[PDB]
Amino acid sequence: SGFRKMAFPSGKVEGCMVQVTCGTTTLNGLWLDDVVYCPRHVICTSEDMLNPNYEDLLIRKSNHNFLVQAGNVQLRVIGHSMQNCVLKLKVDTANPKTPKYKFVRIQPGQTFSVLACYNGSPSGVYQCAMRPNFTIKGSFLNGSCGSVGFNIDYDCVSFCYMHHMELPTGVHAGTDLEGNFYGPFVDRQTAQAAGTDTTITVNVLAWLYAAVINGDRWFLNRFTTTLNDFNLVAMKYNYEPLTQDHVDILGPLSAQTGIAVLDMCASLKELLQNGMNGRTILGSALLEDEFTPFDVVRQCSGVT
Amino acid sequence: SGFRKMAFPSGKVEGCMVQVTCGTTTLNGLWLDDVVYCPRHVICTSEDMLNPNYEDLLIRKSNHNFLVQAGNVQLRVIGHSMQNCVLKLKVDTANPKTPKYKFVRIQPGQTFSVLACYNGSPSGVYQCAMRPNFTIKGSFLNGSCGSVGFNIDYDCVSFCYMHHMELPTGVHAGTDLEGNFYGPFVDRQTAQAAGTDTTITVNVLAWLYAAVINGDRWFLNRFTTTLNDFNLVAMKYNYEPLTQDHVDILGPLSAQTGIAVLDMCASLKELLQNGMNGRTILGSALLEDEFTPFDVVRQCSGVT
Ligand SMILES: Cc1ccncc1NC(=O)Cc1cc(Cl)cc(O[C@@H]2CC(=O)N2)c1
Ligand SMILES: Cc1ccncc1NC(=O)Cc1cc(Cl)cc(O[C@@H]2CC(=O)N2)c1
Repeated sequence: SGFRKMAFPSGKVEGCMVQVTCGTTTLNGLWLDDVVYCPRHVICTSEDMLNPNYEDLLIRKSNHNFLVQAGNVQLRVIGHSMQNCVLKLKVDTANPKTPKYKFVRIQPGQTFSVLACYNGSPSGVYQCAMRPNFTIKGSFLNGSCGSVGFNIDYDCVSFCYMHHMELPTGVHAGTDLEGNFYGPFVDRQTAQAAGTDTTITVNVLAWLYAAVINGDRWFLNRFTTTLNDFNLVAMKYNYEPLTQDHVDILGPLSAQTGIAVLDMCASLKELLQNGMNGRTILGSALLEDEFTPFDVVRQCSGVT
Repeated sequence: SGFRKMAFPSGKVEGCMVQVTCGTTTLNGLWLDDVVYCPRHVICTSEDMLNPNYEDLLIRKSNHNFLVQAGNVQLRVIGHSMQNCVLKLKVDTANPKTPKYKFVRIQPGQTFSVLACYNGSPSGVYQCAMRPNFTIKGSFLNGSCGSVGFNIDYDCVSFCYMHHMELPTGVHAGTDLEGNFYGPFVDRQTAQAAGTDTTITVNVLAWLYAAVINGDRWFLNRFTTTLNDFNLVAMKYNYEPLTQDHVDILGPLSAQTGIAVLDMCASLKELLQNGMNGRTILGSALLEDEFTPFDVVRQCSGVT
């Protein structure tokens, strides 16, 4: 029993973190096989960030200008290329610590662990969700660019995020490992605003199932609702519309607790309309939406 | 910017997790040098847990009855001894992955990362605090016994916790790596209750400093207070009495924000007396007490 915002063990990812320096700028790179991936804004000076032409900027750069350092050893760069917003630095040595890996583009609402790094050194690990507005509410400072987001399936690490920038709102934006930004963000120091961030309804419900499994049942009521009636309430509170696919994904949790999804929706409806009344759920005074139904099942069953 | 319940990177600890089996029971062990540490209740059957005499139970056990497995390889046990509530199984092979390590007994209010494990395999990592009542609000299931709590100082891992049991209240209890339980708990399946759990005032204040550093300043008021006046309020709300040592430890955070500790105490006083009024602080609707002043400084500065 107990329910925590749990991250994946970070060891397989620590063994991939490297430091990439280009002139004055130092950020993190991800070393898998003989390639180091990092944000392409490593080649920019503070003046270049206002309106960078990365193709022109990369032309004034050669393999020897990219300093890659893994621990205390220098990696020799034999190739460089830009793929969307990431630079791929081909090095002469394959990472002996490269785990089984995949590059995946995650969906909004899905979760992942972040290994925050500075100077190619991991400082901490936390669990995040890709927000419906394609931002992440992370914890990153200057130097954290190149820090990655990932998931682990037994021995396979799926890299899903690379940190590039913080918006003036304090939320974070970045790319998949192919350099494509999540959301409308561009790697340029210009006013960029994150759209309306909605609450991931299927995740809140999964967390309400986690609460029931862990003894917190005060919010369970004698009511039920329908998908349409619940969604009228969800829209009012800027919650993602619940679909039959979401009801389906909640299925295993509904089967374990014996509480129909629409019955849980009715509890959520009353919690939205009436608030918590000073009460808590899993030690939280607000509705948590950063646990997918998969995270709940795996934490509440014990998947290693 | 951004503030998350961040855990230490777990790689150095994953390289130490092993599986210890004794008859029917399987739990986790910690392999450092040629010694595997695990909870001594691994030798108990379900009938033994009601009133175990570990000295007598250990006498019916020989080195060959303790199955230690690191990954897919079996470790040969050449010695066994009980040190308080932990068994130390001397193996013939030193862990080639043993990091620089220390065994420390942490103080209540201090934080640490937990690497939850099952069958010697890490499943997740989260940040915890040793509660003033010496319990931890963790996330552990059956098989998680032997999972450890730790801190990292650059390259040195300080092991501070080994998970042993869950209380009927859903909170967790365990020992330091010398087998001494934190709190009055005994490793016996008998009704054990955790005393009153108070809020770690110095940690809430440190988190209020983290909030100010990250833009959340709504709670800052035009008032001040004294240590004695604040502590009258803290006692009412089951908060730890704030001492001059706590004021001292808050010093670097007070210097960064330019907000005197007693001014922050006055904001906390009003938040305790009036609540949040539907507002949030660092995305939380309640006062968070699981970040020490050290955690705040290190997260808000970027210590790797
Ligand atoms: C300092 C820090 C803290 C946490 N995480 C990241 C950083 N770094 C940056 O954000 C630097 C940067 C890189 C790019 Cl590619 C674009 C930038 O401008 C965006 C546009 C907008 O809004 N801000 C800024
Ligand atoms: C099942 C599980 C889930 C999470 N973490 C741990 C466990 N395991 C246990 O708790 C087994 C156990 C070991 C001991 Cl040494 C004493 C025990 O009785 C205490 C006394 C009281 O209260 N409960 C029970």
